[PDB]
Amino acid sequence: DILDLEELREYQRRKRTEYEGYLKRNRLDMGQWIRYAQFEIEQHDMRRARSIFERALLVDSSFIPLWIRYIDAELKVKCINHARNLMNRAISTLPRVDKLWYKYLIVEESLNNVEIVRSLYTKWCSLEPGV
RNA sequence: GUUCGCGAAGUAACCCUUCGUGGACAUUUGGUCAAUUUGAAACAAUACAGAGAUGAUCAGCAGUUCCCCUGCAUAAGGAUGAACCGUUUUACAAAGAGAUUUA
Ligand SMILES: [Mg+2]
Ligand SMILES: [Mg+2]
Ligand SMILES: [Mg+2]
Repeated sequence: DILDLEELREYQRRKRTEYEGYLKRNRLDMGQWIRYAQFEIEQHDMRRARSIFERALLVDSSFIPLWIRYIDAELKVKCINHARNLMNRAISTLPRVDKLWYKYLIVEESLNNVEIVRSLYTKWCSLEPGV
């Protein structure tokens, strides 16, 4: 299969042309955006992955699992701060959904960092969310 | 080059000519751009074939696209214009049962 950089290169170009064709015809079919992001991670190239998600959000922001996976895409590379900024834009974009708040929480508990989860629940309570 | 005027010389008798000088008249074009190979036409020819819905042979309208072509066109054609026909795993839990480890 692959020999050197140049063969990997053509194996990328071919995929990108193909997929972004299939995204070019359907702006929808979110699973396609997901899968294509996943490929983009397996190429160990993040920057493109970040973009590809961002665009995937500008298509639809009300589909959470793309939020989530665009978190875990930042964490599984063991880079946190992006998985923070993403969370500020997330809960601020969707206060009414729970899974964002809970996930940002757990991210701050497995880091043990309390000052956050204090101030955090201070907000997430202060909005009269529910029981 | 014209004209007004002055001075000088000559002709002269207030002029005809020549020289010098003052003044006025007339007053800023064009370039996005160099002259054939190396700052960009597109077809044709060769080879490979040789027309969507079906079991098969055809009429067709659409729909999406960071594809357009012909047409004056908001008409209508261009294979129903072409491309589409593919790759596909996580909001994830609850109850029960066996093996392993530990307070
Ligand atoms: Mg037509
Ligand atoms: Mg036909
Ligand atoms: Mg058509």
